[PDB]
Amino acid sequence: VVGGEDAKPGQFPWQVVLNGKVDAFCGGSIVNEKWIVTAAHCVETGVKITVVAGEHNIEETEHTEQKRNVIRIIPHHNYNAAINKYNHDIALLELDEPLVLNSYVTPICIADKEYTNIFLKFGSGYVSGWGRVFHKGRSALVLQYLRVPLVDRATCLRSTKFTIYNNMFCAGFHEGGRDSCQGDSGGPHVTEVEGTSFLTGIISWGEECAMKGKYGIYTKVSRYVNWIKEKTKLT
Amino acid sequence: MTCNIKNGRCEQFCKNSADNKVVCSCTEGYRLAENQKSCEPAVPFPCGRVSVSQ
Ligand SMILES: NC(N)c1cc2c(O[C@H](c3ccccc3)c3nc(-c4ccccc4)no3)cccc2s1
Ligand SMILES: [Ca+2]
Repeated sequence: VVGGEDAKPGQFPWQVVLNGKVDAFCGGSIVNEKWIVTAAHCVETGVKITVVAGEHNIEETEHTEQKRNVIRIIPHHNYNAAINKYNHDIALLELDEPLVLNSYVTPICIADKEYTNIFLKFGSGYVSGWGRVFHKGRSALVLQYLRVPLVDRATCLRSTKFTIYNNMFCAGFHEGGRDSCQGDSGGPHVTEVEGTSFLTGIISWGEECAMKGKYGIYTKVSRYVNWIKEKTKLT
Repeated sequence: MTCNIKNGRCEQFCKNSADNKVVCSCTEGYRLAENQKSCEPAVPFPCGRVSVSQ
């Protein structure tokens, strides 16, 4: 996250980091003890991906961390990189062993299709991750976060020569400086509602980072709420 | 009183009843407080809450 702030331990206990070919290549959010929602483009075949929850400092030991293996990966059925790189950019990772829940490992809430949209329209959501902190420099030790404003759709279409689909929304500041970035992908866009945060988006892509006129593009979770709940059921 | 104004004063979710009233409700992990408006934890670690006192 460019222009973020250091998260406190326990401040975003639904956040997870993903390890694969390199550590912390992507982020995620906890749906429940057995499932993690992330971005589909983070899934490269052949790669064993390890999920780590209860993480705050990516190179120290908090003794709040829980590490798990991903036994099953379900990218959205409409997602296909060869047609569009970031349309339907959402995926579920099933963990081998359930996470044990506590103040550091807590799920993100997911409303229905309607209330997820309503909550999106509140106009402001917290974005988080261990991705790059400068446009081209270095990845983050401490979990960064940023509260991004919803950008209007017409305004967003004007910003880009690329195709923003109805499965996407845009968030960020008109005059740059502060944004999500490379490595943050798959992390949550949440909306807080009277103390309770709700998943409203997935961090997905953007043209450069924190640059003026260029907004972050997030997966519109409301359009995938029914899917997430079908696939992540517990028994 | 309807869900039109201030979400029926429902902290999380509101649905119009037929008696011209509001039934409020919560997400999973939460129960309607005796308030009939707020949503209080019904499980040890419910979703979307910071419980490490800041
Ligand atoms: N909210 C944002 N601004 C985000 C940018 C960004 C990203 O950016 C790429 C990047 C940036 C900086 C360093 C390395 C790589 C990036 N992607 C693109 C791009 C350009 C054209 C079309 C699609 C994507 N340009 O940059 C990669 C992965 C996630 C995110 S989220
Ligand atoms: Ca650590």
